[PDB]
Amino acid sequence: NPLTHSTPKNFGIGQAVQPKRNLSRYVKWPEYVRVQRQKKILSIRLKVPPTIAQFQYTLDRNTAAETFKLFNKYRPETAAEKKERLTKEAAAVAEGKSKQDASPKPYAVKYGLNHVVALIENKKAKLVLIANDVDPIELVVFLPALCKKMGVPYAIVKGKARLGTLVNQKTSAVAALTEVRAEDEAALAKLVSTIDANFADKYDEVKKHWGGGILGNKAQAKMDKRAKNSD
Amino acid sequence: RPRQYATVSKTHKTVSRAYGGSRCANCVKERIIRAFLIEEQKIVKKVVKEQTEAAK
Amino acid sequence: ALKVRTSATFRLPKTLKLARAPKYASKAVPHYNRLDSYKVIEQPITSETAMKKVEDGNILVFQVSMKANKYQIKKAVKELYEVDVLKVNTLVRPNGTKKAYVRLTADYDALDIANRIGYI
Amino acid sequence: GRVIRNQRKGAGSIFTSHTRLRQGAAKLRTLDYAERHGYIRGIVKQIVHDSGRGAPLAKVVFRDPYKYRLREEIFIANEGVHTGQFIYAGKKASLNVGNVLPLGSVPEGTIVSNVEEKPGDRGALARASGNYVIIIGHNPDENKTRVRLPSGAKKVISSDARGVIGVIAGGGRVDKPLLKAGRAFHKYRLKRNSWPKTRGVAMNPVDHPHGGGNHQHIGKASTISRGAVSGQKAGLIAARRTGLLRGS
RNA sequence: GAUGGGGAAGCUCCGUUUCAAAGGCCUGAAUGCAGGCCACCAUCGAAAGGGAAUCCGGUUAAGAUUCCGGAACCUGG
RNA sequence: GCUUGUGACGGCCCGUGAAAAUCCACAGGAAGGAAUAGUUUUCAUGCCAGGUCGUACUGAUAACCGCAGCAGGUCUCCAAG
RNA sequence: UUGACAUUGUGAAGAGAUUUACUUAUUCAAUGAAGCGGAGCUGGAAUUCAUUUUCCACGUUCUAGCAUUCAAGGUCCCAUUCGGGGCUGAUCCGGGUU
Ligand SMILES: NC[C@@H]1O[C@H](O[C@H]2[C@@H](O)[C@H](O[C@@H]3[C@@H](O)[C@H](N)C[C@H](N)[C@H]3O[C@H]3O[C@H](CO)[C@@H](O)[C@H](O)[C@H]3N)O[C@@H]2CO)[C@H](N)[C@@H](O)[C@@H]1O
Ligand SMILES: NC[C@@H]1O[C@H](O[C@H]2[C@@H](O)[C@H](O[C@@H]3[C@@H](O)[C@H](N)C[C@H](N)[C@H]3O[C@H]3O[C@H](CO)[C@@H](O)[C@H](O)[C@H]3N)O[C@@H]2CO)[C@H](N)[C@@H](O)[C@@H]1O
Ligand SMILES: NC[C@@H]1O[C@H](O[C@H]2[C@@H](O)[C@H](O[C@@H]3[C@@H](O)[C@H](N)C[C@H](N)[C@H]3O[C@H]3O[C@H](CO)[C@@H](O)[C@H](O)[C@H]3N)O[C@@H]2CO)[C@H](N)[C@@H](O)[C@@H]1O
Ligand SMILES: [Mg+2]
Ligand SMILES: [Mg+2]
Ligand SMILES: [Mg+2]
Ligand SMILES: [Mg+2]
Ligand SMILES: [Mg+2]
Ligand SMILES: [Mg+2]
Ligand SMILES: [Mg+2]
Ligand SMILES: [Mg+2]
Ligand SMILES: [Mg+2]
Ligand SMILES: [Mg+2]
Ligand SMILES: [Mg+2]
Ligand SMILES: [Mg+2]
Ligand SMILES: [Mg+2]
Ligand SMILES: [Mg+2]
Ligand SMILES: [Mg+2]
Ligand SMILES: [Mg+2]
Ligand SMILES: [Mg+2]
Ligand SMILES: [Mg+2]
Ligand SMILES: [Mg+2]
Ligand SMILES: [Mg+2]
Ligand SMILES: [Mg+2]
Ligand SMILES: [Mg+2]
Ligand SMILES: [Mg+2]
Ligand SMILES: [Mg+2]
Ligand SMILES: [Mg+2]
Ligand SMILES: [Mg+2]
Ligand SMILES: [Mg+2]
Ligand SMILES: [Mg+2]
Ligand SMILES: [Mg+2]
Ligand SMILES: [Mg+2]
Ligand SMILES: [Mg+2]
Ligand SMILES: [Mg+2]
Ligand SMILES: [Mg+2]
Ligand SMILES: [Mg+2]
Ligand SMILES: [Mg+2]
Ligand SMILES: [Mg+2]
Ligand SMILES: [Mg+2]
Ligand SMILES: [Mg+2]
Repeated sequence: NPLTHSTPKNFGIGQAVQPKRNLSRYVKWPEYVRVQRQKKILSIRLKVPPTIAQFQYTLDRNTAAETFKLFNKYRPETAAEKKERLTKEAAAVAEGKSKQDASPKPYAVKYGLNHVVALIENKKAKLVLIANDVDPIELVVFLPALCKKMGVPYAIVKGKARLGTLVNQKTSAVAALTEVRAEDEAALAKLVSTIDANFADKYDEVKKHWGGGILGNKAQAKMDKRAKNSD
Repeated sequence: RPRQYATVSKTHKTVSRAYGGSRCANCVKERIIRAFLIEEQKIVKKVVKEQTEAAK
Repeated sequence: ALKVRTSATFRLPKTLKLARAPKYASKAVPHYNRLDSYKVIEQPITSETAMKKVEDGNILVFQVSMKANKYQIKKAVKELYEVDVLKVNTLVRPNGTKKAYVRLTADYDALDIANRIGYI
Repeated sequence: GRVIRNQRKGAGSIFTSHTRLRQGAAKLRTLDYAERHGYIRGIVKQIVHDSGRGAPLAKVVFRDPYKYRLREEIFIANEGVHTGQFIYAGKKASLNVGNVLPLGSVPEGTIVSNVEEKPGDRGALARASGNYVIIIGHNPDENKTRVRLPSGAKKVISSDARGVIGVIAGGGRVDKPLLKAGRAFHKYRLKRNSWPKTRGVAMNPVDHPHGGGNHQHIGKASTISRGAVSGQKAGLIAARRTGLLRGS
């Protein structure tokens, strides 16, 4: 107010040193940063074979977080949870109670790879959760072709580390349960039939179709404005 | 000699004017003038090119 | 979300740089003071020439540790013989031993303190 | 045999360029937002002589677009460029001696120097004293000019590549006879040690294929193949033809 | 001539700002957090190159622009 | 007049004739700033201290190299009638 | 030096009893990896199926000045003694540095 003036800078070629701007796209990034971004793009380009590209079909957080909520009440025995069941029942049953009958039968989410596979081979499990992010990817990709042939309904899910927190660890890869609770028989077969929708029965369609492509930004707007506009 | 200038009073190392050391006299005199003439002619050029902006 | 990168030049983020908690020392016991005052000034130089400098120049000529600089000398010359040291000039004799020319201030007599150390 | 003289040069050592008293490298301004879209102004602060180069250099200050500092550039003075003049640099820049422009941005017939072979390499062609390249035509497709180089061969480069308007100073320098051994001595004292040159036909057979003696003669064809091997290549190397031509 | 590095079976070779996350200042809140700028760059390489600053007189068998007497100056507090 | 330094200049080049440490200066205006006082340590004066290695002598028809106290070889300063 | 095989992926025509698609491997160049790629703002003519209808512009050129303090101005919050924060100033969208 008029002890002052309004003095706009010209901010244009030949004058007025440019203002600070967000160069976040232009930054020369550390090498390790470069690769992890560029390893994506490389896999985004090319052509993904079907059995690799059969992933990236994931569970929407709707079905996901509800499936997870079922699994989440089944958490396997934990650190202090094993102190009770052991030092009590291994005491109260020492010379006294019945062998293996002194503690209740458990229900848990049954984790580990050669664990989970052996089950799926022997038809002892119902719901399988195979995470999308596993390097190597060979640790998994055989299962969606195996889980179909063995008739066990399976779900490709987000969160290799998300399935882990369910099981007490940092990371999981496969997480699959077996028995459940007599009351929860509803939700499971509700999950099974709605999970058979995306990847169980629709899976044989996923195979025939491949993946890949994705010209990416600057090449996209080049091909669109070429063929689809004028050329 | 160069480092002897840190042993000497500032009324040596300069004289009283804009650019006391550095540029000399007629060059600081010519400095002032040439600034003023372009600053004026700036204003003139803004307006003469803002008037052929207006009436057309 | 995002972040405002004002510069495109990336730099290494700063990090705590914890101090050191050894858990077993290094040395058993610290070394006792090597080059103490009874080391520094080694021995008098009694030659007839340096002697003439005592009774005239008011200077005490001493062989000294080759490892002892002009400070250590002056500190150890004061401490041992209890005198004020004006100035100190050190050379290294041909044989590889340091000779110190230690001048006593006006408050003292170098010849007195000389044969107070018992050479004259 | 021995290792002939022309092999020993690739090892550096004696044969490296004498660089001490030179100015910096002579390079254009970096190709940036400024020159690519608009233009930019800078004063040529001084021209000046660069050792072992017969083509005076012009030192052009600029103001840093992205920070408050001065940025000095080393340009090859174009004959008529002068201390105090304002050099303008970019695609929007005018057509005047001393200005650097994209090549497609000039009409054909325009003559230019220090011209980039590919955009933003900060100049290659026609840097020597008294050299220029004439734009002989343009293209709608693929940002191509086409130009005739001082050697006379025409080369098609990118219309985004730059060049400075004019022909380098240093005039007719090679008209004046060297006149003296010493004048050629100081010529190369500031360049590189190729001088003087002992004739291979004057050496012993160990030192040079020519070096056969008992008379002074080369003894076998002085025209060597292209597929020839290092140590055999001396004389007329790929020579298409030989002898006095008189070809205008 | 080290260093990310890239060669070479290897002794080692190339490289000196390079296809690297390459830091170290001044301030307040006795010392960490909050300020904040600034950041292409180990080191070795001159007793004739660059360079902070001393002179005279006296003195020894043998040292002195070094000691002594007197008069100064420079850097750092 | 000799040596030598400096001032002002003239000529020579297809030769136009080091670098870095270091030092002062300018532009800028972030900032702190007075009245019974607060300001400045580029003005004067006053206080204290300055480590380490070298330092002798020859430097040549005898002190270096050339088997040697060798008519050889080995960079430089001062220069009376 | 020439051929082959392997690094070696994705496409299209048109030919025998060979021309040219695409970018992600690899190869070169520049930078203190600043302004790329698409869309939109405003100004003029395109003009009458009076609109989606495309083109064009969209910060610096008498001068050997000056150009730096997260920006002045404007527009919001805080109790603001004095400074202090958000957005504008400087369009948006992609993070493919060119
Ligand atoms: N190759 C050396 C080059 O020197 C250049 O530097 C140029 C100048 O900056 C430098 O000038 C120096 C100056 O630095 C120094 N502080 C003072 C000195 N009198 C000047 O010297 C120069 O100018 C004077 C006067 O015009 C002449 O008498 C002298 O011959 C000339 N060399 O001398 C060069 C010009 O002769 C650049 N630093 C660079 O291109 C490169 O290092
Ligand atoms: N003196 C100025 C001119 O010099 C040139 O004459 C010289 C050259 O033309 C001729 O060829 C010389 C060659 O001998 C010498 N060894 C090297 C020199 N580069 C050559 O020059 C030659 O090659 C250069 C590129 O290198 C070309 O640009 C040039 O057209 C060509 N004549 O050698 C002549 C001298 O011996 C002009 N042709 C002539 O008309 C005129 O005298
Ligand atoms: N240069 C201005 C004048 O210099 C005169 O003195 C100068 C001359 O005596 C002498 O200058 C010579 C000059 O005579 C002769 N005709 C040309 C020569 N280039 C100059 O030399 C000078 O410049 C060259 C660069 O070219 C520098 O490398 C050199 O160090 C410098 N002395 O060196 C002095 C310093 O430049 C006087 N001081 C006076 O007349 C005036 O100040
Ligand atoms: Mg298919
Ligand atoms: Mg003055
Ligand atoms: Mg000493
Ligand atoms: Mg002795
Ligand atoms: Mg040989
Ligand atoms: Mg060189
Ligand atoms: Mg020679
Ligand atoms: Mg010849
Ligand atoms: Mg010859
Ligand atoms: Mg012969
Ligand atoms: Mg031969
Ligand atoms: Mg012969
Ligand atoms: Mg012969
Ligand atoms: Mg003969
Ligand atoms: Mg002959
Ligand atoms: Mg002949
Ligand atoms: Mg032959
Ligand atoms: Mg090395
Ligand atoms: Mg590199
Ligand atoms: Mg700390
Ligand atoms: Mg020196
Ligand atoms: Mg003597
Ligand atoms: Mg004295
Ligand atoms: Mg006389
Ligand atoms: Mg020279
Ligand atoms: Mg000064
Ligand atoms: Mg000032
Ligand atoms: Mg001496
Ligand atoms: Mg001596
Ligand atoms: Mg002598
Ligand atoms: Mg002799
Ligand atoms: Mg001898
Ligand atoms: Mg003789
Ligand atoms: Mg002799
Ligand atoms: Mg001689
Ligand atoms: Mg081959
Ligand atoms: Mg082939
Ligand atoms: Mg092939």
